[PDB]
Amino acid sequence: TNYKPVANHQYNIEYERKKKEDGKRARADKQHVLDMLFSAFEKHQYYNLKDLVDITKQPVVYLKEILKEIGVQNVKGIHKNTWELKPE
Amino acid sequence: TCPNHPDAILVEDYRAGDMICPECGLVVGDRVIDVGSEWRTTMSSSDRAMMNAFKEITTMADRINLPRNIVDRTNNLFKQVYEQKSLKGRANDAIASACLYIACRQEGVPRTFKEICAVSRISKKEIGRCFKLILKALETSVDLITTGDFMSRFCSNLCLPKQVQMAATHIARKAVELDLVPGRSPISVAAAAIYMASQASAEKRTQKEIGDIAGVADVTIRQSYRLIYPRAPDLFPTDFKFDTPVDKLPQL
Amino acid sequence: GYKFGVLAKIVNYMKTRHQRGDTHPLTLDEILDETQHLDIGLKQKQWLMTEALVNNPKIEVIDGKYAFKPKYNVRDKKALLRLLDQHDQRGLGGILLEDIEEALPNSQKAVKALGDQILFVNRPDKKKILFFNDKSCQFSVDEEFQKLWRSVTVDSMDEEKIEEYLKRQGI
DNA sequence: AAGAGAGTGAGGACGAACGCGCCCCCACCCCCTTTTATAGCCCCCCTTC
DNA sequence: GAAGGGGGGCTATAAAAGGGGGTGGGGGCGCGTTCGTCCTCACTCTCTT
Ligand SMILES: [Zn+2]
Repeated sequence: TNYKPVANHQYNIEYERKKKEDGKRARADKQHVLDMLFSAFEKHQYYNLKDLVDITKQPVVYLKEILKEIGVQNVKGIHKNTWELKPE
Repeated sequence: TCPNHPDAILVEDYRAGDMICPECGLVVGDRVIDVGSEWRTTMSSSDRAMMNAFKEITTMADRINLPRNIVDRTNNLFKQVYEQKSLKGRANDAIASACLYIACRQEGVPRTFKEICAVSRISKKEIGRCFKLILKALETSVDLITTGDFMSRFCSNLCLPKQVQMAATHIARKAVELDLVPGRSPISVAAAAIYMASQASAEKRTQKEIGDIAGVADVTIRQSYRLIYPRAPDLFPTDFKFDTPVDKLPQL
Repeated sequence: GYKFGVLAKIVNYMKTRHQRGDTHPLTLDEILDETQHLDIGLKQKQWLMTEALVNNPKIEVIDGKYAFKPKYNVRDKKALLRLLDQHDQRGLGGILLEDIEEALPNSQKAVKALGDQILFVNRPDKKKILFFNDKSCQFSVDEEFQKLWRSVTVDSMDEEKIEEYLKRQGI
């Protein structure tokens, strides 16, 4: 009864169904994305790119372009170089 | 190369490991033949990726108790496909699982795509996608599976006697020969044939039981069984002992 | 949110306004209406008036109002040549090609028009640095001579040996 | 003819170097969607008893 | 509640579009050990006294 034939594993279809339902992240307008980024900047001084993506919920490439337009990354000697939301 | 005999086939000698003129006796080469060896008497990404893929292949094989020869054949297929690099985009696990499927087919002991999927994290859909790509890349082919290619594994996994397996093999082959199930998958026919033979013997297996081992939904078994049920007396082997008479086989 | 999510839209909205070609200055209150920030805090109005709208290098105070600073940004071919000349004359340094493209729309026409007058230095990240082409003293030789110049290794010799050759040949 | 300081042998704590990772960013590909005929397989839901 | 049937979905097949997301291959630097340099001290001579 072990390794019985199966078209797809239950864990795989459930994950696939969840991704399909959630769908891919869309490209929001720059103004709305900028407003969300600046609003969240008050909560903390610095954000990680991966963590910032979850908050903004925008494509990584699109988010990076917006962040590059204003934001910059500072080299930190404690963990690694991370993005700083302050343009200056 | 006897100086007296240009173009002479020197005879290898194992006494000292030298080649002697076939008709002079002159020893050309003192002890150059190396008799003992001849006659039986910091890892690269490509290498590391192959290493992990080989580990996955062996891990998959042990799950379904495959012999090492199939694993070796699978490893050779992966090297060809991996080095050819037509499937670089595809995940190595999918390539390995498809290679394992091909290796089983090439050795005459096919495992159904569901059987290979059950031992791999890759879905059956993706294995089929990589299966077709591998054949194109390697310019190879696999002989079409038959109903009898699964009778031994299925019947053995169902704890069915040898006579039931023999009858099941005969029924499935005869049904295909009579074209009673045109277009049906061989696995579906094999499961239905097993069900008919099983129901006609002391060891009776339900539709659900055969589906689980065969990987075929009981509905699919029901459809194929319904097609062959009318010709039940003809499909059964002539020298078969019916615990349950053919006329009293389940109807559904 | 508060004190940070309101000032940005003022700058962003102002940048878009200039692209329409409206060089006319705008008041603090006037910009707030179009930025949907009419409810901005009272102490933010003075903070923007006193610090944000004067310290920023893109805000020009005109007749008491505020207007964009296209003069500082390069928007003409002649300005591009002049800016590089000042950098070389004052030794300020080069400018990345990206900083000019944003400031100068269709910068390719100006960059190609000046031709060799601009020295392009490609960074490892493909970023190009522009430097003024000082045409005062120029000198070049064939690649054969340059390759031969490299073939004459000099870092592999000590001071004593290097100076010895002078008296060896009689110079 | 006798004091502090020192040579020598000798033991003990600390900084730069060496690894030795764990995390990250940039190509590359795949996937998403839409249409259509085809047939088998399979799953969810409804219905009969 | 068990079982059969109806309706609906998945799959391959081509082809194009544009772009998000996953993944593999390199690059980057922080933190647990290791050895030589630095520093401290017990037992005898020496310049100054
Ligand atoms: Zn001879």
